[PDB]
Amino acid sequence: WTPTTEQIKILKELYYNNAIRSPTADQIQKITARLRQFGKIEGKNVFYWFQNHKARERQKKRFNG
Repeated sequence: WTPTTEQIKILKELYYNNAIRSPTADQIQKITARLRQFGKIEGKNVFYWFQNHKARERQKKRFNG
């Protein structure tokens, strides 16, 4: 799975406007339903997108990050 550009923009809006980091399972279902209007996507793709960003935040907080 690779998000479409529009899906990425929506995911970043949720991440930076709502400050979502670890959505509930109900949130993942609702987010997936909206993202599906812009292309293929499954709920686990949303779960892992937020998980991958947690790892990226940890990298940005290291000395050489």
